[PDB]
Amino acid sequence: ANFNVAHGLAWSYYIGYLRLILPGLRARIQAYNQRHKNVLGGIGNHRLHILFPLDCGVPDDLSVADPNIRFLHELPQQGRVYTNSIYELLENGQPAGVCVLEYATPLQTLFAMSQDGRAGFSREDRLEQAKLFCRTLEDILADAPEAQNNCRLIVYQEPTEGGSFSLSQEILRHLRQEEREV
Amino acid sequence: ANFNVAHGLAWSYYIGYLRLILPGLRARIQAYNQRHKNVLGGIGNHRLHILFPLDCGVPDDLSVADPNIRFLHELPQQSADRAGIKGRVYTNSIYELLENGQPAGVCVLEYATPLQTLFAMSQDGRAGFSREDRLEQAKLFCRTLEDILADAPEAQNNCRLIVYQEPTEGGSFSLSQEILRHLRQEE
Ligand SMILES: Nc1nc2c(ncn2[C@@H]2O[C@@H]3COP(=O)(O)O[C@H]4[C@@H](O)[C@H](n5cnc6c(=O)[nH]c(N)nc65)O[C@@H]4COP(=O)(O)O[C@H]3[C@H]2O)c(=O)[nH]1
Repeated sequence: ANFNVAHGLAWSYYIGYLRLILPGLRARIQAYNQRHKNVLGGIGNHRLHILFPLDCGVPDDLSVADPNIRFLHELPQQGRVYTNSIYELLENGQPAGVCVLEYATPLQTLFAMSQDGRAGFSREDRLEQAKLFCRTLEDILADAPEAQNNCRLIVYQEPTEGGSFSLSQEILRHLRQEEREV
Repeated sequence: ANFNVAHGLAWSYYIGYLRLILPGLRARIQAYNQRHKNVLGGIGNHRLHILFPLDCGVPDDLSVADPNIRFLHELPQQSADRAGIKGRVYTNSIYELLENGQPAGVCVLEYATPLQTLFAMSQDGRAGFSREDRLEQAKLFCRTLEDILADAPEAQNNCRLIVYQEPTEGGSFSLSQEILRHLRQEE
């Protein structure tokens, strides 16, 4: 079995998803702000933030396990449906940020492959595939400049949940980086 | 520009879709029948039928592809929290297959979506990915996925892969007939 999947994962994720949703994301965020203007407040950061745990451990629990990352509200679409997610970030127990946030789902493909009990695909093979996946997507996004102005990758080595690594602080650092550039 | 994507497409389609959708499919079909069999009619075949056109872009819609394929009804949706998305929707449709202007078959039917990904890749103006490349990647995608399913017996028993060529001078191939032949063999 050939386990060189990273190129397929990167082009699939770009062609089948990021290429399709990134052009209209800003307008959907702006619409949401306007719909909820006097009530729910405004999301100022208009980029999709894509979490990329190199260990490929991607949770499906909407981060309820991490009390400093909380699901706020769906970002509605615009019968296969493409919606996104607004999350609140907390710091020292207090609200600290709000952004459109999600995980790179194809990392879960890499995880299952290393966890499925087949022979030639270890945790070590997985990490090299995750890195190649990451690098290929970045190279792709680096030639689709309308997409990379709408999208930021948050790449990190630690477990997304558990231990002393704070994913919330990591995201917040990226939000402040982006705030600086605009 | 490295466009060897087929192996990744197959693993992605298996883990990210087939492994997730097939275990609950029979229960959704049973719910469909419980709600509709006494009026609209029920479905006897409980398997997902997945179409793999090797040498033509996946049509935008199955009735456009063949006038003898008619949309019947959607199954109850499958909703799930997925990688930060609340209630991501996975949906499947039942179609009627017509023969001599009469429904002759009914089943849960869809195209293999990675073949749409390959088609899109071939139409984006990028150099080094011709229709020839697309066709080779489509066959390798199909082969690898069947390779994977051969070690996944429950998944193999819950879906049927309908793999076919299509003539590009046309007229000598009916897609409904091709699906009907498979349905009649399953029984
Ligand atoms: N929030 C959100 N993200 C999305 C949606 N669709 C695609 N993506 C993202 O883009 C990746 C690639 O999509 P793909 O090219 O269609 O490639 C997909 C596709 O070929 C198949 N697949 C996934 N979902 C569906 C589905 O609802 N229906 C069908 N027929 N196939 C699906 O499995 C492949 C891998 O799926 P994933 O592992 O999930 O990985 C997906 C996922 O990360 C969506 O509707 N909502």
